[PDB]
Amino acid sequence: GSMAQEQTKRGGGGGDD
Amino acid sequence: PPSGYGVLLATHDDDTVDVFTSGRKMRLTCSPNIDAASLKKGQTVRLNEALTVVEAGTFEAVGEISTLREILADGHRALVVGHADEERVVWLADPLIPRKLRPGDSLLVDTKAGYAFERIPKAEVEDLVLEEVPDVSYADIGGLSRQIEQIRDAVELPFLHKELYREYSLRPPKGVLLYGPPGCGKTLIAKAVANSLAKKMAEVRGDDAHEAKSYFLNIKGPELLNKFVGETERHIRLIFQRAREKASEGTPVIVFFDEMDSIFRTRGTGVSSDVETTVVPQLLSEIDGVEGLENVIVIGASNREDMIDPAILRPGRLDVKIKIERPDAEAAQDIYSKYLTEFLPVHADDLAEFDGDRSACIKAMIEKVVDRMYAEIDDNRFLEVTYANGDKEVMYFKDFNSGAMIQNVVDRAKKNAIKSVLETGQPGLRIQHLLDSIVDEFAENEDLPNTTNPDDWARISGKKGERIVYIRTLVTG
Amino acid sequence: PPSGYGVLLATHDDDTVDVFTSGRKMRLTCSPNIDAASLKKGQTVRLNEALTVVEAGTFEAVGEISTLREILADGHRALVVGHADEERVVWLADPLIPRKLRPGDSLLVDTKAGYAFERIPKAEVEDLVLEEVPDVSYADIGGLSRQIEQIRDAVELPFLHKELYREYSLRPPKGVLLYGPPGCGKTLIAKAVANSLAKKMAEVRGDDAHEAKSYFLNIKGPELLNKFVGETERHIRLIFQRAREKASEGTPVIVFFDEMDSIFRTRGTGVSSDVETTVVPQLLSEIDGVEGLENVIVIGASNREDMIDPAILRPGRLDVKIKIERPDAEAAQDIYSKYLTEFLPVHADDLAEFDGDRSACIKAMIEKVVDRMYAEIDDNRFLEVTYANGDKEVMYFKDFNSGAMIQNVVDRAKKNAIKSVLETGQPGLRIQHLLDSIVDEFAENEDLPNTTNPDDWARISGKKGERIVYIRTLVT
Ligand SMILES: Nc1ncnc2c1ncn2[C@@H]1O[C@H](COP(=O)(O)OP(=O)(O)OP(=O)(O)O)[C@@H](O)[C@H]1O
Ligand SMILES: Nc1ncnc2c1ncn2[C@@H]1O[C@H](COP(=O)(O)OP(=O)(O)OP(=O)(O)O)[C@@H](O)[C@H]1O
Ligand SMILES: [Mg+2]
Ligand SMILES: [Mg+2]
Repeated sequence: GSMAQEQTKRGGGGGDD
Repeated sequence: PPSGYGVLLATHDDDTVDVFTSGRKMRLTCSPNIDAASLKKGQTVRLNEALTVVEAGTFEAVGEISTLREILADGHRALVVGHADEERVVWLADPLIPRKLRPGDSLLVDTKAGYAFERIPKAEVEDLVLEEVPDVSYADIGGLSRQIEQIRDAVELPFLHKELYREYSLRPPKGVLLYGPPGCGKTLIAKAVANSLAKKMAEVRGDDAHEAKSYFLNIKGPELLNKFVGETERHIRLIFQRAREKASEGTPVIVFFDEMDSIFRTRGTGVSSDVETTVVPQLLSEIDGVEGLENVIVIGASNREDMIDPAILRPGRLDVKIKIERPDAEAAQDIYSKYLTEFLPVHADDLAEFDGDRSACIKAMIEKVVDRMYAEIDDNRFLEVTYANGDKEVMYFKDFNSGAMIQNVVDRAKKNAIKSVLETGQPGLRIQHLLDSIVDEFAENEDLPNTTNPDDWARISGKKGERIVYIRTLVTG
Repeated sequence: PPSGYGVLLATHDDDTVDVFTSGRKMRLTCSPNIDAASLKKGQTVRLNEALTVVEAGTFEAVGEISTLREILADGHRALVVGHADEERVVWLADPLIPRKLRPGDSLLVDTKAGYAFERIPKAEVEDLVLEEVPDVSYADIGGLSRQIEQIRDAVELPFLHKELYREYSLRPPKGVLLYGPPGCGKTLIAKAVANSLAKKMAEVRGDDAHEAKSYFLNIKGPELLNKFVGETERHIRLIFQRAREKASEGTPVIVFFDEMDSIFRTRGTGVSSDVETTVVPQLLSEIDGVEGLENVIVIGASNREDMIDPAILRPGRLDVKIKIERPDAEAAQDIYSKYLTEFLPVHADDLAEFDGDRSACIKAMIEKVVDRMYAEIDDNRFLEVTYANGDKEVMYFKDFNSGAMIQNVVDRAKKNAIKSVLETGQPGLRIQHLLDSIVDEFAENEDLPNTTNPDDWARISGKKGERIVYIRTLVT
């Protein structure tokens, strides 16, 4: 059970004005 | 006479300047009452109904804070990001051309005009590194006179005498490694150094309050670990950049890596974990890299120096090695004197033998307790170590003394004295209480040893020359 | 005095110019003072309440920046994507229609006007690492002459004689590796080559410091690793694009990777994370691929030669693998000469025997101290390396020596001299101080080795044929 790091993936957001 | 406000953009030789007003750039002249040459870029100026400059004000505005990315080559513009990942190029104001601007620092900017008026320092703040100033000083530490002198020469001496070092062309040390057995006292020296630095920053220079807190950035081993790829390196770079920017000429900034042994293990060791092969290279690159530290001292305390990576222990990164040794009889006497002060209540019967002489009574009690701990009797026989040849070496409790153990003995004696006060009503402290505390502690530490224990082979087998193959607990009960 | 401003859009034969102003496009007449022939698209102009163009000006310098997406066929327009994934077709102004506006370039643009002007990325932060050029040159490095000759032949020589290389159809080496034990002087060469390159750029092209420093990049190691997937590879691609742009077949760009093992591995040694499994192929493609770096040199420094991926350690990528060995007696003498300068104060006791001849006295002291430290006496015995064969070997402190240790010894001697002059008042470094510093240093670095150390013992174990099973410190 070796500890492992992570890399996340962003999700686009919808913003107006 | 209603007078408006606008933002100055640039100056021209025609005594006329460009001002952003009402959302548009207008080229307008200056009234004779105000000098156009004295004006500066990014200045809030006053206007009127005839569109003429009448007054120039401070660089005060309300604007969004944008993270600085990079200054342009021409040195007048910088790239910043926004909340919506919006990148913009903005002219730097007069005060921002003052400490050097660095990436990752928030700048107050108005996107409509695109001017960064000032930099907000508290937006990029780290409270984890800051540590509360301890009360412990050098006078509160005993039995380590040589180590204290060595660390003083390593840290305080170069900054007190800078002209002589410049004359001899000598640079201050770029790292100190305090190492040793558990309980012998390493955090205490760090507290004393931090307190001395706090005093130097408070009274010698007199800058302001909280300035002492700013120096001596303290971080523990596990604190740097994060759950991501290439995030601990970001912390290392940020803390080293903060230390570099805060330090000045003759100004010492000390970074303490307490519990150095757990983190920064030797690369290639440890099947379960692999964070070392990333954290250690960053530290090796930050210290003694292509661009080196100027006035930064890195202090590392570790109970397992052997476990630390060999690349960081070499000279140039950790130059001054200070080993803390277990106290001897004189060191034990000094440590006891550091705790059994004259302000502790003494029983009248205790002072009877010396006609109320508190100092002599305390000195005699300290001598008695030191003799009791440093007597080779069947009571103090702790373990026997048998090597391959079969010879047995008897190790007593004296070989396992520590300042923490002495403090615990004193505290247990005080607790027993208070119990006696509550039960029998007789106030004061008794030497027999100290003797009973000694017996209790040495009986309690009987079950600690195991088949193999650390911190003893490296100091025993070297002189003996024989590998330790068995350790036996001595007479029980 | 009150005069407006606007943005030029296009010109006509009617002595009329289209100007965008106040959020609207108009057509206006130029004043007789200004000639419409010299006007270019995107130039900023000054207006008035009479709405007449009076004077042209430089292009806009600030605003939002938008990554370029593609270049249209006509060449006067290009598609660019905004920050929030909005795409617009915008004209290309005069300065962009120098280096081609290649796709993938965040162009400075005005959305309302619809015109482009400039660009840049975050890889420049690497250039910010070397804000101060080190002053150490090749004259300050001692004990290494063949290595300095090789590193000069790899970098300075190809650009010193272009015609000879062209005649022999020989290209400059694509990459250089420097490897050796810690403290042997890899970073010294790494910063000396950068100093030399900065001097060359200052003396040849221009006296500006920023442009001279712009030709050396300092990676610092794991700085490339990022939180999000595919961003570190993009950073590497941007770095190599920046490197290829500055090259002109006569100006080298040196990208220095420090601690090569940090980000490069054998793609299987990664246990906790395998980011290198994606990072390595990107760099391999960047170095050699369908399109190859013509005039870019990559210099890597590491302490673990074998741990690097075999693909990187290949001819055609890392052509010359310079090995830096631990100093011998001659190298120690050279280092001491480089450190014990003639101008250091010296006690009159030392000068009494040599009639005050500072140089001869210092040379004699250096020889005496190097002889003292390079002595095979029982007091210098450090470790006993054993093997399965049984050929026990006694190692001395001289074996574990480096320039860093010599510098530390000199610093300790200087500290002892300063303490002596503070306490007693007689200045001058003494010979006995160096001997005391040597023995104190060898005592301080005694209990360093761990149970097993693959640092430099692997080579000796391979030489003897058997593996190490036990080592002990032989002191007292
Ligand atoms: N002169 C002294 N020498 C040793 N210990 C002392 C001395 N004076 C006081 N002590 C006490 O010893 C205790 C332990 O000290 P310290 O916390 O420095 O050990 P440590 O270095 O943290 O050990 P480790 O690093 O192995 O945990 C302290 O609580 C302190 O009160
Ligand atoms: N001729 C020399 N050979 C080796 N070291 C030298 C020499 N002259 C001076 N030194 C000193 O040695 C120190 C270490 O050199 P350097 O920084 O190049 O090693 P390094 O690349 O950091 O090693 P590693 O990367 O393995 O830690 C320098 O601070 C320098 O002052
Ligand atoms: Mg501690
Ligand atoms: Mg190095």
